Amino acid sequence: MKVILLEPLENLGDVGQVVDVKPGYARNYLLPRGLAVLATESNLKALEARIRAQAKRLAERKAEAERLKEILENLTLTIPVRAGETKIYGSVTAKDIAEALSRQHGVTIDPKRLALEKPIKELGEYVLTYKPHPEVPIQLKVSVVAQ
Amino acid sequence: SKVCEISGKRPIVANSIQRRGKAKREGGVGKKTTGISKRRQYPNLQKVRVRVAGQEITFRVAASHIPKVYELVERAKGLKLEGLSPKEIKKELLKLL
RNA sequence: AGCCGGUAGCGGGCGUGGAUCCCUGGAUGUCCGAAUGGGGGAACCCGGCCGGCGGGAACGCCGGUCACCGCGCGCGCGGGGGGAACCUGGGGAACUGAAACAUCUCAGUACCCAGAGGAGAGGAAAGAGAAAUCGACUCCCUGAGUAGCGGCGAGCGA
RNA sequence: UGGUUCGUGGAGCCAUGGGGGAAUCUGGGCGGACCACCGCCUAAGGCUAAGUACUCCGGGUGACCGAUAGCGCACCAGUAC
RNA sequence: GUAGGGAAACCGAGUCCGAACAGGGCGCAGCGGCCGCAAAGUCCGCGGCCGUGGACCCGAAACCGGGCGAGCUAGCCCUGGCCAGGGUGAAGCUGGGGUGAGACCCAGUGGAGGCCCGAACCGGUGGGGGAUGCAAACCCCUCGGAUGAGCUGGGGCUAGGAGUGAAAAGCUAACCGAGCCCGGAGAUAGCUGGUUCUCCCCGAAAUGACUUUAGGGUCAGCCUCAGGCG
RNA sequence: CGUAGGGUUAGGCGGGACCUAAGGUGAAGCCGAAAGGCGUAGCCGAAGGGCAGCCGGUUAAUAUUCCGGCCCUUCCCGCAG
RNA sequence: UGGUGUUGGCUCUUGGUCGCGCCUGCGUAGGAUAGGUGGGAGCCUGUGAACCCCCGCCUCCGGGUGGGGGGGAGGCGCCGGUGAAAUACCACCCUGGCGCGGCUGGGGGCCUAACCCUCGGAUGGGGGGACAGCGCUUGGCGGGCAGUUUGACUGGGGCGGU
RNA sequence: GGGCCUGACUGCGAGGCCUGCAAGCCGAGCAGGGGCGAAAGCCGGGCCUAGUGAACCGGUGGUCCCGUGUGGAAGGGCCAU
Ligand SMILES: [Mg+2]
Ligand SMILES: [Mg+2]
Ligand SMILES: [Mg+2]
Ligand SMILES: [Mg+2]
Ligand SMILES: [Mg+2]
Ligand SMILES: [Mg+2]
Ligand SMILES: [Mg+2]
Ligand SMILES: [Mg+2]
Ligand SMILES: [Mg+2]
Ligand SMILES: [Mg+2]
Ligand SMILES: [Mg+2]
Ligand SMILES: [Mg+2]
Ligand SMILES: [Mg+2]
Ligand SMILES: [Mg+2]
Ligand SMILES: [Mg+2]
Ligand SMILES: [Mg+2]
Ligand SMILES: [Mg+2]
Ligand SMILES: [Mg+2]
Ligand SMILES: [Mg+2]
Ligand SMILES: [Mg+2]
Ligand SMILES: [Mg+2]
Ligand SMILES: [Mg+2]
Ligand SMILES: [Mg+2]
Ligand SMILES: [Mg+2]
Ligand SMILES: [Mg+2]
Ligand SMILES: [Mg+2]
Ligand SMILES: [Mg+2]
Ligand SMILES: [Mg+2]
Ligand SMILES: [Mg+2]
Ligand SMILES: [Mg+2]
Ligand SMILES: [Mg+2]
Ligand SMILES: [Mg+2]
Ligand SMILES: [Mg+2]
Ligand SMILES: [Mg+2]
Ligand SMILES: [Mg+2]
Ligand SMILES: [Mg+2]
Ligand SMILES: [Mg+2]
Ligand SMILES: [Mg+2]
Ligand SMILES: [Mg+2]
Ligand SMILES: [Mg+2]
Ligand SMILES: [Mg+2]
Ligand SMILES: [Mg+2]
Ligand SMILES: [Mg+2]
Ligand SMILES: [Mg+2]
Ligand SMILES: [Mg+2]
Ligand SMILES: [Mg+2]
Ligand SMILES: [Mg+2]
Ligand SMILES: [Mg+2]
Ligand SMILES: [Mg+2]
Ligand SMILES: [Mg+2]
Ligand SMILES: [Mg+2]
Ligand SMILES: [Mg+2]
Ligand SMILES: [Mg+2]
Ligand SMILES: [Mg+2]
Ligand SMILES: [Mg+2]
Ligand SMILES: [Mg+2]
Ligand SMILES: [Mg+2]
Ligand SMILES: [Mg+2]
Ligand SMILES: [Mg+2]
Ligand SMILES: [Mg+2]
Ligand SMILES: [Mg+2]
Ligand SMILES: [Mg+2]
Ligand SMILES: [Mg+2]
Ligand SMILES: [Mg+2]
Ligand SMILES: [Mg+2]
Ligand SMILES: [Mg+2]
Ligand SMILES: [Mg+2]
Ligand SMILES: [Mg+2]
Ligand SMILES: [Mg+2]
Ligand SMILES: [Mg+2]
Ligand SMILES: [Mg+2]
Ligand SMILES: [Mg+2]
Ligand SMILES: [Mg+2]
Ligand SMILES: [Mg+2]
Ligand SMILES: [Mg+2]
Ligand SMILES: [Mg+2]
Ligand SMILES: [Mg+2]
Ligand SMILES: [Mg+2]
Ligand SMILES: [Mg+2]
Ligand SMILES: [Mg+2]
Ligand SMILES: [Mg+2]
Ligand SMILES: [Mg+2]
Ligand SMILES: [Mg+2]
Ligand SMILES: [Mg+2]
Ligand SMILES: [Mg+2]
Ligand SMILES: [Mg+2]
Ligand SMILES: [Mg+2]
Ligand SMILES: [Mg+2]
Ligand SMILES: [Mg+2]
Ligand SMILES: [Mg+2]
Ligand SMILES: [Mg+2]
Ligand SMILES: [Mg+2]
Ligand SMILES: [Mg+2]
Ligand SMILES: [Mg+2]
Ligand SMILES: [Mg+2]
Ligand SMILES: [Mg+2]
Ligand SMILES: [Mg+2]
Ligand SMILES: [Mg+2]
Ligand SMILES: [Mg+2]
Ligand SMILES: [Mg+2]
Ligand SMILES: [Mg+2]
Ligand SMILES: [Mg+2]
Ligand SMILES: [Mg+2]
Ligand SMILES: [Mg+2]
Ligand SMILES: [Mg+2]
Ligand SMILES: [Mg+2]
Ligand SMILES: [Mg+2]
Ligand SMILES: [Mg+2]
Ligand SMILES: [Mg+2]
Ligand SMILES: [Mg+2]
Ligand SMILES: [Mg+2]
Ligand SMILES: [Mg+2]
Ligand SMILES: [Mg+2]
Ligand SMILES: [Mg+2]
Ligand SMILES: [Mg+2]
Ligand SMILES: [Mg+2]
Ligand SMILES: [Mg+2]
Ligand SMILES: [Mg+2]
Ligand SMILES: [Mg+2]
Ligand SMILES: [Mg+2]
Ligand SMILES: [Mg+2]
Ligand SMILES: [Mg+2]
Ligand SMILES: [Mg+2]
Ligand SMILES: [Mg+2]
Ligand SMILES: [Mg+2]
Ligand SMILES: [Mg+2]
Ligand SMILES: [Mg+2]
Ligand SMILES: [Mg+2]
Ligand SMILES: [Mg+2]
Ligand SMILES: [Mg+2]
Ligand SMILES: [Mg+2]
Ligand SMILES: [Mg+2]
Ligand SMILES: [Mg+2]
Ligand SMILES: [Mg+2]
Ligand SMILES: [Mg+2]
Ligand SMILES: [Mg+2]
Ligand SMILES: [Mg+2]
Ligand SMILES: [Mg+2]
Ligand SMILES: [Mg+2]
Ligand SMILES: [Mg+2]
Ligand SMILES: [Mg+2]
Ligand SMILES: [Mg+2]
Ligand SMILES: [Mg+2]
Ligand SMILES: [Mg+2]
Ligand SMILES: [Mg+2]
Ligand SMILES: [Mg+2]
Ligand SMILES: [Mg+2]
Ligand SMILES: [Mg+2]
Ligand SMILES: [Mg+2]
Ligand SMILES: [Mg+2]
Ligand SMILES: [Mg+2]
Ligand SMILES: [Mg+2]
Ligand SMILES: [Mg+2]
Ligand SMILES: [Mg+2]
Ligand SMILES: [Mg+2]
Ligand SMILES: [Mg+2]
Ligand SMILES: [Mg+2]
Ligand SMILES: [Mg+2]
Ligand SMILES: [Mg+2]
Ligand SMILES: [Mg+2]
Ligand SMILES: [Mg+2]
Ligand SMILES: [Mg+2]
Ligand SMILES: [Mg+2]
Ligand SMILES: [Mg+2]
Ligand SMILES: [Mg+2]
Ligand SMILES: [Mg+2]
Ligand SMILES: [Mg+2]
Ligand SMILES: [Mg+2]
Ligand SMILES: [Mg+2]
Ligand SMILES: [Mg+2]
Ligand SMILES: [Mg+2]
Ligand SMILES: [Mg+2]
Ligand SMILES: [Mg+2]
Ligand SMILES: [Mg+2]
Ligand SMILES: [Mg+2]
Ligand SMILES: [Mg+2]
Ligand SMILES: [Mg+2]
Ligand SMILES: [Mg+2]
Ligand SMILES: [Mg+2]
Ligand SMILES: [Mg+2]
Ligand SMILES: [Mg+2]
Ligand SMILES: [Mg+2]
Ligand SMILES: [Mg+2]
Ligand SMILES: [Mg+2]
Ligand SMILES: [Mg+2]
Ligand SMILES: [Mg+2]
Ligand SMILES: [Mg+2]
Ligand SMILES: [Mg+2]
Ligand SMILES: [Mg+2]
Ligand SMILES: [Mg+2]
Ligand SMILES: [Mg+2]
Ligand SMILES: [Mg+2]
Ligand SMILES: [Mg+2]
Ligand SMILES: [Mg+2]
Ligand SMILES: [Mg+2]
Ligand SMILES: [Mg+2]
Ligand SMILES: [Mg+2]
Ligand SMILES: [Mg+2]
Ligand SMILES: [Mg+2]
Ligand SMILES: [Mg+2]
Ligand SMILES: [Mg+2]
Ligand SMILES: [Mg+2]
Ligand SMILES: [Mg+2]
Ligand SMILES: [Mg+2]
Ligand SMILES: [Mg+2]
Ligand SMILES: [Mg+2]
Ligand SMILES: [Mg+2]
Ligand SMILES: [Mg+2]
Ligand SMILES: [Mg+2]
Ligand SMILES: [Mg+2]
Ligand SMILES: [Mg+2]
Ligand SMILES: [Mg+2]
Ligand SMILES: [Mg+2]
Ligand SMILES: [Mg+2]
Ligand SMILES: [Mg+2]
Ligand SMILES: [Mg+2]
Ligand SMILES: [Mg+2]
Ligand SMILES: [Mg+2]
Ligand SMILES: [Mg+2]
Ligand SMILES: [Mg+2]
Ligand SMILES: [Mg+2]
Ligand SMILES: [Mg+2]
Ligand SMILES: [Mg+2]
Ligand SMILES: [Mg+2]
Ligand SMILES: [Mg+2]
Ligand SMILES: [Mg+2]
Ligand SMILES: [Mg+2]
Ligand SMILES: [Mg+2]
Ligand SMILES: [Mg+2]
Ligand SMILES: [Mg+2]
Ligand SMILES: [Mg+2]
Ligand SMILES: [Mg+2]
Repeated sequence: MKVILLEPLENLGDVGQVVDVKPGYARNYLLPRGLAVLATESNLKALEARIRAQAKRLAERKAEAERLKEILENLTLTIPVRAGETKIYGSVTAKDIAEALSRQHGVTIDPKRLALEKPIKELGEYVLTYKPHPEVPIQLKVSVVAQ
Repeated sequence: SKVCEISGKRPIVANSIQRRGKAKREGGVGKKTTGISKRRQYPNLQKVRVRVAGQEITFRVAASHIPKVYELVERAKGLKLEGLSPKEIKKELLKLL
């Protein structure tokens, strides 16, 4: 008897997979405990239309992030600070870069996503990955400068 | 030993035909009937308990039509069944037949 | 143009201003009965609720209303029981016949039960069966005691 | 197992209590095992007058009875008993 | 009906068996001077007899179906009632005796028991009577039980291949080895009985063969009528 | 016996407007081709439980019923505690 | 009482079957232990050679085959001895065996959730448990019951005889 | 007693015996292909009379007659047992 697993069960199959088991197993264990649903043709489309819709929201992330990988990687965030020789008196944070990428260049950005543990305490030209979506990591060139 | 609530399968009357002899096809003289008496053949009636709208509903159903019960439950997902009694849920289930 | 049934009599009345009487509709219709407020040994008993009557609160009477089940969004529509045979469906004998008897016959008859109606069933081809064909179903005639079935017996019979 | 003329017969067809268990016309069922060929027909939803049956009832008519007959009852009979 | 023969294919005044052109089986056929007329055959009436049906009529013992009965009787269940009087005198108890203590013995008290005698009541042993009875089971005398497995009132349940039975196949409404009613039904009866005006002619058989046959049948024999032959 | 006329008087007697017994019926529930079979509660079910009237007089015919004497029960309303 | 439906889970263990690793194959003759038909006139070695010895396995008593170490580059065929077929190498399959898997047949054990019993509590706990019950089907026992049968002749019938 | 042999024939069959039926019995002759005999001829089991069993149902060999729209097949028929 074909069923659609609602959960991944050991040596049975992965959630949402169509497996074949014995009638009594499905009727007196799986279906009563919510572990699987009858692989009827009706909800076999319900499975299909989730496989379909979930792939749609995901490829929309990988093609909205791509447009955000075009704006960045094709510009530079110049950041003016007060600096002595090379060490900065303050510090430039990811929050600073975000609030900097706001007013300048127009793009608002999520600070918590940027890859930067400690605040930048020296001048220079940095390459900071953004990661708005895995496998789509945006390399941002940010130039810390003085005055 | 009664009526399938899904199919309407009913106890039917059958003859029990006792035969002796070698069949003509086996090269024998032929089959002889040493007795014919009525008997009943029953549906393979079984209990199927399922939960619908929180309540527990029992069907008396021939084995042949056991999946037809679970279908009626799926078809009952789109019904305003909440708060009804089991006797009322059953009537709604069978109405969908 | 007589009349107050059969039914005369007693004692009283009615009708050409149309009686009696015949037809149609309406009103009244105790109690029991599917009987259905509840109970019950049918035609009896005993209640709730609302309204009325009596001096009426206790008591009693009058009118209304109150069973169960099904269906539909507490309220509605429906159901119940009956009917001479006729009909369909669900069950279903035996004597008898076979000059014994068991298969077979009697017979899907008698009968029980459910349901139906003035009829019931059936009915618009997943038909027939050889006609290069017919064209729902029902019913009658015929086909035909044919084809066949059958302890290939008795018989059964498209 | 039943139905049919068919009583297991070469036993198809129609129905179905049990088990198994499809397809959507290039699908399917049938023409008496079965196979091929050639034809016929569209199952698994429902309804449908009329022609047919009966006679509690009403009328008409008898080479039907005439009170031991004719209905069990011509009469206060499904009564008396 | 006009064509038959063959299991059939098939052939046809023929056909089948067969190698046969053999032989055999089964088949094939009007009067007068065209018409009458007689005729295949067929239709209808009428009569005899046969088949089917209850089939000449009356009659079982039985079998089956559906109901109706435990107001009789059997058992159980519930709830009430009844059993004069007398006799016997268990256990226990107490006192006395006894013993180391006891067992146990004796008296008194006591009031047990499918105990005894005997009415009511329940029975029905032997005899007589009765025998178209007073009575479809009674009467007289006698006799059994009578605190028990006792009797009994009322209210209930169990039924027909079923009940109930301290068991007799007893009883289940005055006949129970399978109740009663209605139905199948006009069961069936190779058996018994019965079968209705008159006259006239003829006129048997009771044998043989075969038969789950022997007092029943089929055929033959014997009777009768019609046609024909002579 | 025939005809006719008359005769049966209840809060307390018996039954019911109370209770339950076997048993019957039977919401819930279970079972059976149909008919129907069961079924805890509940209901019905008495000669068992419960519950207040004795004595005398009177009629041709009734009397714990009518009457007389002396008693008693329940229900309703009111008063007081 | 077998099969099967209601009837499921895990494991162990034997059985059967395919998938895969595979390894196994003994005459006269012939290197030696030749499974068979093809492909075959070459493959092989830093994917370290001729061979030294420790390890299982296969031993028809020759060995064969698998590791490991040393050493660390040559070895077998084509030819011919040779037999019915004759050799390095690469496929298909054959024998039999083993291991991982399918998929099932039995068996043993355990589980729980169908099903059954039960518990003032019940979408639950407890016990039994895929058994039992029940449906279809197979064979069997079966006067508990049912329908019947149980011949004739005959100095009556029975018995005997026929 | 011996020799050669298979007539212990196939296809029929005039005519009869017996006889309730159904059976039982005897059979010359014609044809086919034979055996023996020089031949005439005999030969269709056995000197004769008992040594047997109707139907139905089925087996086997042959036949190639039927074959459920058609070709086949299933299954029948016929001859023999
Ligand atoms: Mg059977
Ligand atoms: Mg056969
Ligand atoms: Mg055959
Ligand atoms: Mg037969
Ligand atoms: Mg069940
Ligand atoms: Mg279940
Ligand atoms: Mg089925
Ligand atoms: Mg199935
Ligand atoms: Mg009058
Ligand atoms: Mg007057
Ligand atoms: Mg007058
Ligand atoms: Mg007028
Ligand atoms: Mg009127
Ligand atoms: Mg009134
Ligand atoms: Mg009424
Ligand atoms: Mg009423
Ligand atoms: Mg009532
Ligand atoms: Mg009022
Ligand atoms: Mg008032
Ligand atoms: Mg009123
Ligand atoms: Mg009222
Ligand atoms: Mg009704
Ligand atoms: Mg009706
Ligand atoms: Mg009606
Ligand atoms: Mg019918
Ligand atoms: Mg019905
Ligand atoms: Mg029937
Ligand atoms: Mg009927
Ligand atoms: Mg019966
Ligand atoms: Mg019979
Ligand atoms: Mg008869
Ligand atoms: Mg007859
Ligand atoms: Mg008859
Ligand atoms: Mg008979
Ligand atoms: Mg007879
Ligand atoms: Mg008899
Ligand atoms: Mg019979
Ligand atoms: Mg019949
Ligand atoms: Mg009738
Ligand atoms: Mg009409
Ligand atoms: Mg109709
Ligand atoms: Mg249509
Ligand atoms: Mg004809
Ligand atoms: Mg018939
Ligand atoms: Mg006809
Ligand atoms: Mg079938
Ligand atoms: Mg049949
Ligand atoms: Mg046949
Ligand atoms: Mg058939
Ligand atoms: Mg059949
Ligand atoms: Mg079918
Ligand atoms: Mg079916
Ligand atoms: Mg098509
Ligand atoms: Mg197709
Ligand atoms: Mg079909
Ligand atoms: Mg077919
Ligand atoms: Mg057809
Ligand atoms: Mg055909
Ligand atoms: Mg068709
Ligand atoms: Mg269609
Ligand atoms: Mg219709
Ligand atoms: Mg019309
Ligand atoms: Mg109509
Ligand atoms: Mg009509
Ligand atoms: Mg008419
Ligand atoms: Mg009339
Ligand atoms: Mg007359
Ligand atoms: Mg007259
Ligand atoms: Mg008279
Ligand atoms: Mg009369
Ligand atoms: Mg007279
Ligand atoms: Mg009348
Ligand atoms: Mg009369
Ligand atoms: Mg009369
Ligand atoms: Mg009278
Ligand atoms: Mg012929
Ligand atoms: Mg001839
Ligand atoms: Mg021939
Ligand atoms: Mg001739
Ligand atoms: Mg003429
Ligand atoms: Mg004529
Ligand atoms: Mg005759
Ligand atoms: Mg008749
Ligand atoms: Mg008659
Ligand atoms: Mg007659
Ligand atoms: Mg009988
Ligand atoms: Mg009998
Ligand atoms: Mg009987
Ligand atoms: Mg009866
Ligand atoms: Mg009694
Ligand atoms: Mg009694
Ligand atoms: Mg008592
Ligand atoms: Mg007592
Ligand atoms: Mg008592
Ligand atoms: Mg006493
Ligand atoms: Mg005494
Ligand atoms: Mg005494
Ligand atoms: Mg006493
Ligand atoms: Mg004393
Ligand atoms: Mg004492
Ligand atoms: Mg003492
Ligand atoms: Mg004493
Ligand atoms: Mg005493
Ligand atoms: Mg004393
Ligand atoms: Mg005693
Ligand atoms: Mg005594
Ligand atoms: Mg005594
Ligand atoms: Mg007394
Ligand atoms: Mg007594
Ligand atoms: Mg007495
Ligand atoms: Mg007595
Ligand atoms: Mg007695
Ligand atoms: Mg006596
Ligand atoms: Mg005496
Ligand atoms: Mg006596
Ligand atoms: Mg004397
Ligand atoms: Mg006497
Ligand atoms: Mg005497
Ligand atoms: Mg007597
Ligand atoms: Mg006496
Ligand atoms: Mg006496
Ligand atoms: Mg005495
Ligand atoms: Mg005495
Ligand atoms: Mg005594
Ligand atoms: Mg005594
Ligand atoms: Mg006494
Ligand atoms: Mg005593
Ligand atoms: Mg007692
Ligand atoms: Mg009593
Ligand atoms: Mg009693
Ligand atoms: Mg009583
Ligand atoms: Mg009883
Ligand atoms: Mg009873
Ligand atoms: Mg009864
Ligand atoms: Mg009986
Ligand atoms: Mg009976
Ligand atoms: Mg018996
Ligand atoms: Mg009995
Ligand atoms: Mg007794
Ligand atoms: Mg009676
Ligand atoms: Mg009696
Ligand atoms: Mg008696
Ligand atoms: Mg009798
Ligand atoms: Mg009897
Ligand atoms: Mg009987
Ligand atoms: Mg009786
Ligand atoms: Mg009746
Ligand atoms: Mg009859
Ligand atoms: Mg009779
Ligand atoms: Mg008879
Ligand atoms: Mg006569
Ligand atoms: Mg004479
Ligand atoms: Mg004779
Ligand atoms: Mg004979
Ligand atoms: Mg004989
Ligand atoms: Mg004889
Ligand atoms: Mg005899
Ligand atoms: Mg004799
Ligand atoms: Mg006889
Ligand atoms: Mg004769
Ligand atoms: Mg003569
Ligand atoms: Mg004659
Ligand atoms: Mg003559
Ligand atoms: Mg008087
Ligand atoms: Mg007076
Ligand atoms: Mg008073
Ligand atoms: Mg009272
Ligand atoms: Mg009251
Ligand atoms: Mg009451
Ligand atoms: Mg009560
Ligand atoms: Mg109910
Ligand atoms: Mg009941
Ligand atoms: Mg009860
Ligand atoms: Mg009450
Ligand atoms: Mg009461
Ligand atoms: Mg009382
Ligand atoms: Mg009382
Ligand atoms: Mg009282
Ligand atoms: Mg008093
Ligand atoms: Mg007076
Ligand atoms: Mg008096
Ligand atoms: Mg009085
Ligand atoms: Mg007073
Ligand atoms: Mg106060
Ligand atoms: Mg079994
Ligand atoms: Mg199973
Ligand atoms: Mg366990
Ligand atoms: Mg557990
Ligand atoms: Mg459990
Ligand atoms: Mg356990
Ligand atoms: Mg099982
Ligand atoms: Mg089976
Ligand atoms: Mg069996
Ligand atoms: Mg036996
Ligand atoms: Mg017997
Ligand atoms: Mg019989
Ligand atoms: Mg016999
Ligand atoms: Mg016998
Ligand atoms: Mg016999
Ligand atoms: Mg005899
Ligand atoms: Mg003798
Ligand atoms: Mg003699
Ligand atoms: Mg003698
Ligand atoms: Mg004699
Ligand atoms: Mg003998
Ligand atoms: Mg010689
Ligand atoms: Mg010789
Ligand atoms: Mg020679
Ligand atoms: Mg002759
Ligand atoms: Mg003869
Ligand atoms: Mg002879
Ligand atoms: Mg012979
Ligand atoms: Mg010759
Ligand atoms: Mg010759
Ligand atoms: Mg010659
Ligand atoms: Mg010669
Ligand atoms: Mg010659
Ligand atoms: Mg000759
Ligand atoms: Mg000889
Ligand atoms: Mg000789
Ligand atoms: Mg001889
Ligand atoms: Mg024979
Ligand atoms: Mg026969
Ligand atoms: Mg035959
Ligand atoms: Mg043949
Ligand atoms: Mg042919
Ligand atoms: Mg054909
Ligand atoms: Mg072909
Ligand atoms: Mg042909
Ligand atoms: Mg062929
Ligand atoms: Mg053939
Ligand atoms: Mg023959």
